[PDB]
Amino acid sequence: GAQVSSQINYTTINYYRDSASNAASKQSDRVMQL
Amino acid sequence: ANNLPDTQSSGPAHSKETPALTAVETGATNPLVPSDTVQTRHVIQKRTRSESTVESFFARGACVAIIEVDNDAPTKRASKLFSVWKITYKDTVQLRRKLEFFTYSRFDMEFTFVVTSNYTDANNGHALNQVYQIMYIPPGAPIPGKWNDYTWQTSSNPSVFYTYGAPPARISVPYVGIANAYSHFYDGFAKVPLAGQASTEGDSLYGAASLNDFGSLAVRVVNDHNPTKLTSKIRVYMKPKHVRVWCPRPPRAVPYYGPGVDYKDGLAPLPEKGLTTY
Ligand SMILES: O=C(O)c1ccc(NS(=O)(=O)c2ccc(N3C(=O)c4ccccc4C3=O)cc2)cc1
Ligand SMILES: CCCCCCCCCCCCC/C=C/[C@H](O)[C@H](N)CO
Repeated sequence: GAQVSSQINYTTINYYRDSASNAASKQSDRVMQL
Repeated sequence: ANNLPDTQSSGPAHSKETPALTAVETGATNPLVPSDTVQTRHVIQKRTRSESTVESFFARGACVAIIEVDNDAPTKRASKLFSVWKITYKDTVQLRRKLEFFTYSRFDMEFTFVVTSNYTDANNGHALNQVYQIMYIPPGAPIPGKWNDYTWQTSSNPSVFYTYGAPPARISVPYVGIANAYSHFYDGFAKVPLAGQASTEGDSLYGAASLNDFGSLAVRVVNDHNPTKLTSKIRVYMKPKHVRVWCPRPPRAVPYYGPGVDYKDGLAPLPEKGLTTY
């Protein structure tokens, strides 16, 4: 439901079915044989 | 005669280990297997080296001498009623080369004598079956001077009497060397010349140890002569047995010239081949 996140917190709720509608969440090496 | 290691599956490699690179300056041979440089599958190896053991390599009778004798009237000075062959493997080449792959060897020896005979003319009657005496004369024993002198009593020498038409005669001897092994090569002399000795003293052949190291075989036809001359050849076949060998050497590349390592002819064995020609 409601997401409480530290910034003293803030609340985010997604109102849309599609995730795209969501707001942006800011959270020796010289010698070798092959 | 041991079996051979299986080939193990080997996949891609990307690492600092470089088996391909080496340094032959050290004198060692890089012991690489195919899996060291290419991708390989698993192969259960079934081949073995049973036929390249030294025993298997020498387990063959090789002809080392053809001793010709006659059965003829002793008044015929052209005929040779007995023959003395000094024992050696250096009268032929094949067995010599095989032996000289190595510097030292110990082996018992099997001698097999194949005797053939024939008439020389057709106007002097026929002959009854001949018997041949093959007497070993160890060094120091008296050498026969005539086909019927006392030495043929062979009271102490071993002798083989072979009846013509019988299967080739055969005897065996153990390792009889006075050293702990036979020396195929001897880098030395029998004598060391000493300062002040005349030029005719202290001189010996290079590489010879004994003037008579293994003695001789004296061969005669025991029968008294028929009215017609008969000629016979005794072919001697040597087979080393229970062979041990030390210090391998590069094999003879140019024709043998005498019992030493000397060479005179055929000094161009390699043929011509382009550098970039397959
Ligand atoms: O028929 C073959 O098996 C036989 C035929 C040829 C052959 N090689 S050869 O070069 O022709 C050859 C031919 C003769 C002799 N040879 C003699 O002439 C002789 C005289 C007295 C004692 C020993 C030997 C002896 O080895 C050595 C080598 C060897 C054996
Ligand atoms: C009828 C009986 C005959 C028995 C003859 C016994 C002699 C055995 C000789 C074996 C030959 C060995 C090979 C030669 C070895 C080297 O050349 C010598 N060490 C160097 O001359």
